[PDB]
Amino acid sequence: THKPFPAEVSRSIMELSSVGTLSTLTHDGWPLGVGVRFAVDKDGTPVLCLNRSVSPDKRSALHVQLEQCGLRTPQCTIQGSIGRDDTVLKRLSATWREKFGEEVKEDSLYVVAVDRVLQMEDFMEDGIWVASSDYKNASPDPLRDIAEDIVNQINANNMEDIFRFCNVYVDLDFVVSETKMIWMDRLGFDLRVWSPRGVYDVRIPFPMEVTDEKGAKSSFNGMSQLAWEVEKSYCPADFNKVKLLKQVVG
Amino acid sequence: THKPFPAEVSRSIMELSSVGTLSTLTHDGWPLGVGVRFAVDKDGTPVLCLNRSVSPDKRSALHVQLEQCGLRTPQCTIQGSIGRPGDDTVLKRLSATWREKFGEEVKEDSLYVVAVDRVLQMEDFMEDGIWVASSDYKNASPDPLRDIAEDIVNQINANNMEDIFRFCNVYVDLDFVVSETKMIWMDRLGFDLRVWSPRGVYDVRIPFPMEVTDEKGAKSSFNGMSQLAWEVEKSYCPADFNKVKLLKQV
Amino acid sequence: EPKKQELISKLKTGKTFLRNQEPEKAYTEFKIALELAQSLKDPTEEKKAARGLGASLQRQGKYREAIQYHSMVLAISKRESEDSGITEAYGAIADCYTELGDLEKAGKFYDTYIARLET
Amino acid sequence: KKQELISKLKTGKTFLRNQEPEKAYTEFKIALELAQSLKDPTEEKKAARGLGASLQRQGKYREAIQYHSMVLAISKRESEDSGITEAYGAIADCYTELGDLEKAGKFYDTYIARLET
Amino acid sequence: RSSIVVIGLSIHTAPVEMREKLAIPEAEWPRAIAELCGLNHIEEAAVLSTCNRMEIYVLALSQHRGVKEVTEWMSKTSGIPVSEICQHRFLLYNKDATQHIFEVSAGLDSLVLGEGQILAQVKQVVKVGQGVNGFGRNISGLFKHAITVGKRVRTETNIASGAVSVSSAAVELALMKLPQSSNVSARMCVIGAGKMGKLVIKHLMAKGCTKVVVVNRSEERVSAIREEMPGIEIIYRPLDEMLACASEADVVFTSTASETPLFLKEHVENLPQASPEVGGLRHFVDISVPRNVGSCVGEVETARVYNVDDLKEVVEDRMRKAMEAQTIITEESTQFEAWRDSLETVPTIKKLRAYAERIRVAELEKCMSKMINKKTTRAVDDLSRGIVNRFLHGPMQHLRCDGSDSRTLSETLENMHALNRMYGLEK
Amino acid sequence: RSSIVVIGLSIHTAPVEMREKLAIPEAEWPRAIAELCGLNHIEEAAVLSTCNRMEIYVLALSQHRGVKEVTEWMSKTSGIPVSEICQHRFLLYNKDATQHIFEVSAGLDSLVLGEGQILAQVKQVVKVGQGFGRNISGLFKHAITVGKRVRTETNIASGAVSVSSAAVELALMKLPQVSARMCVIGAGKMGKLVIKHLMAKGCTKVVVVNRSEERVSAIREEMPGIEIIYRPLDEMLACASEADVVFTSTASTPLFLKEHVENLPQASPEVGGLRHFVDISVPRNVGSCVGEVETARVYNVDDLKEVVAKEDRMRKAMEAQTIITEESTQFEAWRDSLETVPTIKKLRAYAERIRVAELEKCMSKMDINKKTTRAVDDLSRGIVNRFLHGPMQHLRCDGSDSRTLSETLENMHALNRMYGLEK
Repeated sequence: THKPFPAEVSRSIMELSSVGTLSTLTHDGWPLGVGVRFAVDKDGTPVLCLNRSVSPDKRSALHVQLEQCGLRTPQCTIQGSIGRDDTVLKRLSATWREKFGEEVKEDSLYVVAVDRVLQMEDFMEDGIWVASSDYKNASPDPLRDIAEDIVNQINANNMEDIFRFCNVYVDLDFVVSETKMIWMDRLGFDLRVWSPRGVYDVRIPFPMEVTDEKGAKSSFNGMSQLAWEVEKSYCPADFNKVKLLKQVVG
Repeated sequence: THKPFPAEVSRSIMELSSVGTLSTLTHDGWPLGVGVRFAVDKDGTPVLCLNRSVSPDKRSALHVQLEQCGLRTPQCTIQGSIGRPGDDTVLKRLSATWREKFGEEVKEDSLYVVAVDRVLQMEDFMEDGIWVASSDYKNASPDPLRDIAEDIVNQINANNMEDIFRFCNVYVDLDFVVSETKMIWMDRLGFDLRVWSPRGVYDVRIPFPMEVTDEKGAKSSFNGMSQLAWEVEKSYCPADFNKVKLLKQV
Repeated sequence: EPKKQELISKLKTGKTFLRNQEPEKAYTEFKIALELAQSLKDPTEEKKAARGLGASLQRQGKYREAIQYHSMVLAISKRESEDSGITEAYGAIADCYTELGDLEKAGKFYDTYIARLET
Repeated sequence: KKQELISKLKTGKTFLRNQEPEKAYTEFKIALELAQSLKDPTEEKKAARGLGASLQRQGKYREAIQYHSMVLAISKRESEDSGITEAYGAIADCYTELGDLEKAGKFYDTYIARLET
Repeated sequence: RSSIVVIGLSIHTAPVEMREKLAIPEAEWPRAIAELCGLNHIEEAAVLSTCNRMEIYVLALSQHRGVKEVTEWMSKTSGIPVSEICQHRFLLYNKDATQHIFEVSAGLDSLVLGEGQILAQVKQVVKVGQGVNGFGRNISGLFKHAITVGKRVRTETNIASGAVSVSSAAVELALMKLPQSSNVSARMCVIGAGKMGKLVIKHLMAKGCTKVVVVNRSEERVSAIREEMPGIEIIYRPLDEMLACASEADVVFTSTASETPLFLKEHVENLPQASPEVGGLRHFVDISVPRNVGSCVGEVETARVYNVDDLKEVVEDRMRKAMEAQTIITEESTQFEAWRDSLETVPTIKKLRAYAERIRVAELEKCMSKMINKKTTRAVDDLSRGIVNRFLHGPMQHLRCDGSDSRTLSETLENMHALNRMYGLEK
Repeated sequence: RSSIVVIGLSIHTAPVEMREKLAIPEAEWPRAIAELCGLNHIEEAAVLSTCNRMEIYVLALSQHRGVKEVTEWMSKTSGIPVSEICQHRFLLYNKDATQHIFEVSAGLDSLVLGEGQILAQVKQVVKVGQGFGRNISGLFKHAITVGKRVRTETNIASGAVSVSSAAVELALMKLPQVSARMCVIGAGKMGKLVIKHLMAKGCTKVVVVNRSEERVSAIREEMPGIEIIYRPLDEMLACASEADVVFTSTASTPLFLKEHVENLPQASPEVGGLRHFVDISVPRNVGSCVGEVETARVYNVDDLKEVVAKEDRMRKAMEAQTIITEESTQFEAWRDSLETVPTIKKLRAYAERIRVAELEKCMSKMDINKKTTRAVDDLSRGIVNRFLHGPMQHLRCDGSDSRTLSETLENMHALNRMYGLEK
């Protein structure tokens, strides 16, 4: 496909979001879910603050969401064990404060040892499990902080190109009513197309991988130009259009 | 206090929000947390659409958050058992509420219900929280201002900073000078304010003279307090009442 | 020659008085100018003095009394079938209504005033 | 001959009224030839301002500036403040048609300072 | 900055024992408006007084000082201390003020009067304030449009069908409180056969009441009602037999226009107990403001009193009519305010003329001093006003917009701001 | 419609074997700008060509047609098909464009030129100023300001990996365990920094091949810490034969070929017997297949991305983005400052039609006399001037303040609405 690896998506989610649900066990044996703010180290292992003490079962699971343009919410769940030396404690107590800008009690600092990460693409999805090695090694997407800002700018200032991308880059069988842009990463970007028939999500790839903000804008301007030349008939559309769509329910 | 019962707040959260974390146990015995959309009946009992199965251990916990003006995030957690509705008339009752809440359709092969046994309730993160009996929860009613609370707050914070500042001088006995003050939330009994100052950051609860039942009731009550506060500061009338003293750090 | 020269004198004198904020001293000037204009049987000069009376009342806060005199210049113009000062009349009246706090009524008169600016 | 000046002077404005800049340009030339010959500073600026205006319609903006700059010279040579403000506007009008918004802006800034008095 | 304010005592915020002290009859309406406009920060005023509300709609210069002055007027007129009024005061500002008066005219704010008495009264207020200088145009404009909203809700939604009125709730409350053993078989009595009185008898009949005794001044009035509803037996008695009727009635409905009570404790004490079928309790339901029943007749063991405040008990899944009527209110409330914003450019239209005159006069005087005349003077004056008029016509025309089109209205106000910046009109 | 567009091939999107086909020498800069303006949708043009980028700055009426006309010109100047150019072209529009040239002048992007060569070239581009109108010149002139502003407020330049610097580093990344007999062909601005950054690594002796001997002797006395010996181009193939790694920087077609290196001895067994041809000169001097030789490997300027990457070079980077952001949004503020100018011209045009018509309708009712006509005309122009002065003054705005600029543009919008200046 043209989408980044699920291990990279989980890392991206962990870098952008700051609110998650800490699922744990009770003495009664019942599962319990509590909201909690969290931070992420350089490896990807989550760091959180609790008001409770370390119990006898240390195994827990941290579920984190990321809403994208209020259309799709990719989410992941770190499954592992939680527990409390001052070596790696002074380091994590600094990263937390650097993320939130707030003070932090070192008596309630916990670390969830990643065993595996479940990774979903949206709600009501199956998701693919990710090994703690593939997750630890994967790097967050380099366009994460600029994604929402660029996506929103495109949706308002280049709507002419978004509709035009639906005519020359994807092989659809219906008329376009409305089409907004959902997200954007190093490999490409997703679109949501509306029609009198129904609504789907398409993934249009970049010509080549993007590394920074200037690259994404340059890639978009290149695709916008070609898409314009095709519709205006100045050059042939010498490529295979995107055919893979995806059902969704709005 | 002048704040509504924890049994009522949880009902308010369940009515406003639509997204939660379903904490459940697996065959492995590990707690698993996945995001899930839900709806609420007249009793407060949550109904959700889940794609996972089964689990054979039906013990689960649904965690739901509610962010208020991006300052405070009250959250509750329903603990109980998940099972099919009954494959009868009580299924069509749920398919209608899901269709009325979201306006979308529903796959009925995926309709699960959490049998409420007890509910946890917290005012924000890192808070201990209070358990609520399923009898108190079912009997408690959602706040009559829930659907206008967010809108009415933003309108006050954007059109009524003069009155908000004035409330910090005549309604609360603060032992410092106020730098900034935003309005957090507003319910049937009153409203919460967050005061910023070099001394600290605290949340105060200023109660209405009497209980409010509607939108007109809240605006008339606010305008009444806004009037008195103005007459006091302008010294046209005396302040014959006891100022609020109780604060809360965050 | 003698009476006409007396008219123009007191006429511009009032405008001098209106130029600074002494309307009571101005109202007296146009009052004479109107009386002199009527005896001279000059419709053109009569509506000029009539306009001063209305303007002076506006400065005293006597807006409703001013409208009466601004309506006079309309009657003179309609009787003489000359469209000179009609555009100002509808505008002046709307100015008075604006100060009375009745903006809906004033707006309708301005609406007439705007249509005459064409002309 | 003095009657011939005003004759072709107002004649040129007629062609400018009916968008014929070529026939208008010729008339203001003759009008200038008479205005200089009669030695009247006021009449000279008239034909000169007329020439520049007639050139703007032909697209000859750069050439037009020269004649709009003459009326600035006539005024300074006569110590006269007449027709100067319209010149600064007319010159700035030309630069605006050349796509050069900074020189036009500076020449418009000067144009504002004169509208007062 | 002038704002439309509504101040007063609603049934939801002030008790009947407090509101009745401020109940202004139609006769004193012109006086009340006169006094209110006598205040400094009050320009226009109107008084809306029903059994559910005592509300004063005013047009104020300052919305803080204006309220203070009106609240003081309420105290000096009612005798109630200002502090005690503030603990029960109802207060809304502009867009919320116009929203409220519409919801009242549409009968959305429960309860209703029945048979369209609310709308009939608003017309009457407008009719009476036609001669009143205090009544202004801004208040008249609001009230007149409120009648439109009323007529729209009456015609576009049959919400009035199942709507609970004061009289309706009076019957419902009576059958509710008296023991479930034959709520109708109990002896009924109604004092005062006016608009409120007819609706009591009507709803009694609609619950199966076959016979009712009615006390009233004019017998012709009662006979006019009997000839209207043959489904119920109506017996007429004069006021002379009032206590005689109450003594033979299990429940007494009182509606009249008497400022002083018709029942005091002393008299009800002399009355026998009611039928043992209802427990010997005589239920005095009072739907009048001021009340017709004294406030200590309830102290009698064989007598219980109910005011309009007590009609709140169970006041119905057909509430879709309420939402359909809210469509009308929202449609007109957000359209009336747009019409008001249309008039904000009027003062700017005035200042712009004044700015133009100062220039036109000054330039003509410097022209006339540097200049035989006759027809030439009239021609140069025509040039002087001709240049100005055609120059102003542009901006002037684009300051005037009315006629909805929120987008054109938005541009119109931006035109004003620009004229303020360019010519320094407001500065 | 008008847009400032930057088009071209950067080191991050196109390989060196593709860019060198478009490396336009300084001599042909006026000709390149002349040809580009020969296009319909191109008013102004400029060419920025360094060893890491080929960029074309233009003033386009339509940007979709403007880019196309230029992309074709790039093909008609390189021989590379338009289809292939689009697969490697770099393209930013407006404030993304104005920022990019600022990020280049500040040495913020990619490997740097060194010794302010990057800033010196932009000054040189501006010095070559003939007909490159006032908008492109305006952008480049302001880029010089940003370039020197970053130079003086942030010495980020003193620790940045430069092309010549990375050439020395990459050389040590491929070479084992120096010393190890370095040789540099061509003694220029690049050649200097190659030796300079070579001396700072513990190099005892360096062989330098160059045309001018006087040029080399001037370099030896400036940096007395490393032994520098001179040999001319005649012994270029001989010096390379007595060196383990050859640095080539000149302004030449390739100097070393396939079978010219095959005839060369193997390198010392102390470094693995391999030769490193590091080519930082563009177009290249080595290539295009010399690496086919067993004892020789070629490294282009593209391979300099592999090394290096360590601390404050990202703190200084953020301190420069502060400078860039400041001047970039200040330059666009200056471009928006002139947007009201056409409106001012149209308002005079509107005011004149009324002033003329009312004066012409006046003289028809008035002939006599001499000094009166000049009095009735001054009145006519007196009312108009004092009426225009308000709006006119509030259309001309400059300096900063996001309020005065915002309010001025809204004034233009209103005058357009009120007087119907759109038509």
